[PDB]
Amino acid sequence: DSSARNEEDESCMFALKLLGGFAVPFTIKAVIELGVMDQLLTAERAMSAEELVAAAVAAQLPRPEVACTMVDRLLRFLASHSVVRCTTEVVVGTDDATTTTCCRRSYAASPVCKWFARNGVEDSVLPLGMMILNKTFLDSWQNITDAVLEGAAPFEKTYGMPMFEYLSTNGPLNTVFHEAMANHSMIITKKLLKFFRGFEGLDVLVDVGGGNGTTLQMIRGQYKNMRGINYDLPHVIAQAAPVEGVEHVGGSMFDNIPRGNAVLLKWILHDWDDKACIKILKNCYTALHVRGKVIVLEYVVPDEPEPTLAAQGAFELDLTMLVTFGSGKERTQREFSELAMEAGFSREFKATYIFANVWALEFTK
Amino acid sequence: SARNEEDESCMFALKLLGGFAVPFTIKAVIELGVMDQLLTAERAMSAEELVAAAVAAQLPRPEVACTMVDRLLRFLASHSVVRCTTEVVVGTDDATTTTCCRRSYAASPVCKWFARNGVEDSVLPLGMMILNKTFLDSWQNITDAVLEGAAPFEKTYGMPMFEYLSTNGPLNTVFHEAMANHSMIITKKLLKFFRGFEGLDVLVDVGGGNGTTLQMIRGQYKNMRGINYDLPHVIAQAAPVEGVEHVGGSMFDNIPRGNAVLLKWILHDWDDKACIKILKNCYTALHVRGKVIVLEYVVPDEPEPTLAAQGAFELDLTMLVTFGSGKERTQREFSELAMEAGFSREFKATYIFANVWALEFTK
Ligand SMILES: Oc1ccc(/C=C/c2cc(O)cc(O)c2)cc1
Ligand SMILES: Oc1ccc(/C=C/c2cc(O)cc(O)c2)cc1
Repeated sequence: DSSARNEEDESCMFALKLLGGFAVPFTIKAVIELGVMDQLLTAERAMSAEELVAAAVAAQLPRPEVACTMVDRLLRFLASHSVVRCTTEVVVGTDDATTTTCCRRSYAASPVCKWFARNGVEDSVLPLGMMILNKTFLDSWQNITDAVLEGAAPFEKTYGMPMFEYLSTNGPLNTVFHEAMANHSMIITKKLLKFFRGFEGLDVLVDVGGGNGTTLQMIRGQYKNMRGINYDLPHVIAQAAPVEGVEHVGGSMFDNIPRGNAVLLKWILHDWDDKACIKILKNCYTALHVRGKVIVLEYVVPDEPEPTLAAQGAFELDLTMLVTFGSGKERTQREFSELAMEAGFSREFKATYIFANVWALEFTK
Repeated sequence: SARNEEDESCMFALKLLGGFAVPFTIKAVIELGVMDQLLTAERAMSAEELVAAAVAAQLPRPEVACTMVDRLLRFLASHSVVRCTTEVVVGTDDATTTTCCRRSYAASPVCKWFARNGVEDSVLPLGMMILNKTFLDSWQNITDAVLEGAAPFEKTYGMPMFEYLSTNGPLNTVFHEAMANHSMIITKKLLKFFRGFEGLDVLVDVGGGNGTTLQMIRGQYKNMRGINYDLPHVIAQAAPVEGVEHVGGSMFDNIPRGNAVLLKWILHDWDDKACIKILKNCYTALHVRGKVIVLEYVVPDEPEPTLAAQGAFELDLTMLVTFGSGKERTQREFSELAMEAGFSREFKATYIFANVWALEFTK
């Protein structure tokens, strides 16, 4: 039934592929939580499931042969998606701890897997991953329907309150959230220092929502004669250590913003609707002197839904903001400029690509 | 360059970690009625249009619902699930999320497989089970399950799936509707492309429900009788069907006699040992020159990075989550089950559709 038959078959499978695209993520999580991913990353040869379970899991196992075959099957699936490399050797006996009698598979990390390193943020996005895949946020996403009808945030529909509020009532999730944001912050700020030339010759710099990894410490680190101001809410500022060259200030960014030669908003704007954003940015306008600058660290969705990896990641972030916040959202270049102009800024705009979909966007007074 | 490589690699990592987003966005688009509307629409349609058409319910904040739906479809479009065309607005539209720009959306070919009112060529019922939160919650318990060498389903709910289905009518319905769904499609393609029902006097379907499947088949081979074997609970609720005797019993005890036995999505539920019990019972059941016909995916011998391979290893993992020792099998492994259970070193494989093969073993 030549070619018609295959088209139909391909299409059906593509349907199924889309409906099951969660499998990859959830299998990655489980391979990380077993320590099997860390072992891949420390390895200098390919390693079988048996070898990797013995290395990753110190504990006596109640059914060790089954835990091995299960890990084998998980890694076989990842391998089919190019997450791990897989090689196959002949028996010489009968080994029971692979899912195939004839043939033992041995696995090695792909380049990408380094970004799942547990040890430390030595170039890892794992703590961020731990948040992306936490029960609490994933439950929200399964409840978008009812949230859309109500015109509400799925988070809130599902937990009966705004995520931020929720975080103060649940320390475990709070920890996860702050660790994710510190994670992202660290990678981004490191890259900023390599690629971005907007911090030079600035006498004061205000960081909004930071303090504690500060980020200003890292920056001030490379601009010794730059002073910093760490603006965030009082609850958060009441927990800040005195830091060399950094004033900590407490207060709400909707009410006021401290004066500097530049202000920094990393992953702030995208949490809020245009109306709330314009309140915020106005407060930055009144803070700033003329010739000064707001520096915005955000993704920038393209004007159109292009099928590129970069684009897809940005629209995905958009949907995370949707789920998390509702009216929080990702923005185009154009859309950001329009916010800046409402809030008083001139028609002078700078955009510099940093890393991992994040741009530094600068508005001047 | 190693700045660019590093960039790409990082974004790759984030892609991998967030690939549930597509499925869950599709689910929502389906439950809103919006996907059905795309599928019936004559031209591209905006979010506003689609919400007005799909949603009967009084909307407390209609402009927000519309922008939310726009954003969903903008994301699907970036993944080639919907087609998206963008126009300049000459006025104030706040029911799409961009001031400058209204988008309009149309179905991609793929979307027909999400059609409601289930008809001919839809896998939606099966989709609704793939994405059911009862089933999906098990995938959050793989770590601890592996350690104990348990099935994540049981780790999560404290008993095997089939027993669990007796407790939850709603999920039972989901599961039955899904299996009937896929069985219907697969049976239709079988009747087109498979010749192994020619010349069979009796066919025994094991775990085929209300006999729908035997009905469809018998419909094209009128001189073929069927026997519908399943548990008594399942059978005592199954409607009379012309030319089909319904038999109640366990396939672990025995199997009614015939010329062939059908096993659709049975074997992959079970470990090697249980499968060999079942196949042995089939061997004794069959009169000589009889066959088992196995309708299952067939994993390749190696994790090849192909769309087909991926979908079979994905099914493998579903078995792993659902049953633990349930599993997908290579040709070679199927053959070894057949040889343990007494069948000859003789094996026939016919591709059907959607990664499913008809594998035949001869007594
Ligand atoms: O792409 C697909 C993804 C998932 C499935 C599920 C199949 C399935 C089959 C069973 O016999 C039991 C079960 O609990 C699940 C099929 C196709
Ligand atoms: O691949 C991904 C890349 C980045 C993110 C970021 C998420 C995020 C979530 C929030 O609740 C607040 C926030 O300010 C950021 C999630 C997935």
